[PDB]
Amino acid sequence: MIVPVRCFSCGKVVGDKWESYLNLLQEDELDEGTALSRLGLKRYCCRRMILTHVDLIEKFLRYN
Amino acid sequence: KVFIGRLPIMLRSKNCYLSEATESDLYKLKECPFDMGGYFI
Amino acid sequence: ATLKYICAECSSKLSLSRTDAVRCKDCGHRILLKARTKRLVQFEAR
Amino acid sequence: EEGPQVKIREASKDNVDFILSNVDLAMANSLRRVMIAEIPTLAIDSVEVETNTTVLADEFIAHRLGLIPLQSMDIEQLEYSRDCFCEDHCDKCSVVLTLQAFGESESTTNVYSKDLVIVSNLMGRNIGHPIIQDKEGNGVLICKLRKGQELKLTCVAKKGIAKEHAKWGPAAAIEFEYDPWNKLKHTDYWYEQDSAKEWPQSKNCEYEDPPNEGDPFDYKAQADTFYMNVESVGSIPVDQVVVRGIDTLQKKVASILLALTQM
Ligand SMILES: [Zn+2]
Ligand SMILES: [Zn+2]
Ligand SMILES: [Zn+2]
Repeated sequence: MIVPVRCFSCGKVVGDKWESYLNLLQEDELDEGTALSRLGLKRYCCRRMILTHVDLIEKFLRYN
Repeated sequence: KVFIGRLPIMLRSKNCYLSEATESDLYKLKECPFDMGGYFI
Repeated sequence: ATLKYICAECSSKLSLSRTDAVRCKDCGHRILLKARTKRLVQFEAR
Repeated sequence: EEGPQVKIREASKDNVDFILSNVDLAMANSLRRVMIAEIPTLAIDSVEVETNTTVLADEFIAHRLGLIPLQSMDIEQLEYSRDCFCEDHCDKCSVVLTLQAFGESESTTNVYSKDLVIVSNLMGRNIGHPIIQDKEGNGVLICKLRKGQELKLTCVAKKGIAKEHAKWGPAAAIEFEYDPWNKLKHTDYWYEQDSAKEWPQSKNCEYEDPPNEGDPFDYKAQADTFYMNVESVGSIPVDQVVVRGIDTLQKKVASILLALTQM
């Protein structure tokens, strides 16, 4: 619904990386993988975390 | 004029409110913008 | 000073019951929401 | 200083790569397991929700709170709540944190873990503080509000071990390898045409002499050297994942001597 706080598998915090990831795509124009590696998410477990999140709360917030 | 009845109306048919609505309008109305219609209540 | 009910639609603490109707005060909408206890609810964060 | 030898190769606030040298596999794996499972640490473990008009549910939120890593350098000087003589919690067994948020702006208001206020007396033990590692110092995103929406909570943190729930774990991944060339034949390599063409060389091979094709297998060799790399989430600095790791084992073993004595 939100970025999960950690990688389910290794525990690395990853919930402090969502705004940055999305800034790193739209503002500085990197491809999704270069971006993830810049935030230091280098095992495929953590990468899967950000790369496959879906921010559904951004839809939930349109209701009144 | 002269009433003869009640017709259950299919969601997102031309007759139902949702078919003209925009995305904002669907959120104000509490209807998920991904619902697709085609059934009755 | 209190809560009891809420208006599903026009968002506004109603508070009423029996011989009272089941509608509203400043939208006329027939749908009401019960409103959260004050008894405090605790979660284990697990 | 004879015994198990150390050899750091990299270090960073966040990781420490090293080589243990002159130990058994068992002790090396055991210290791995301890670092993962049994170093004490501090974590939200009770949450009371005064208000939440948020688009998330409470336990969804609560769960997320227990996962925000919270400073834990002084955690020997917090007693386990179950060991303390208080009724429930207090300042000897608990930090209490607060969270209030209201979507004041038109645009969407985020709630981060810096918005966490400690409300209890620390006795100047460095514990409790939300850890923050991003450039903007926001730490973790907990929630999001819309204009009109509110969230008010209290939390109690408590000392805990990842055995009990992983939120209390200080370590993240722990790299761990040995015998990069395969000289010990502890593993037997699957392949289609050639085992060496088809498997990638570990980084740890440079460090260690390739074997020579003649060399008839060495039956006597043992696994004596281990390429580790511990990574910390931040509630405890790193070097300290290791040292309190070594220290936690050493105490487990001693509780065994202590309990022979009591027989
Ligand atoms: Zn991971
Ligand atoms: Zn109303
Ligand atoms: Zn206490």
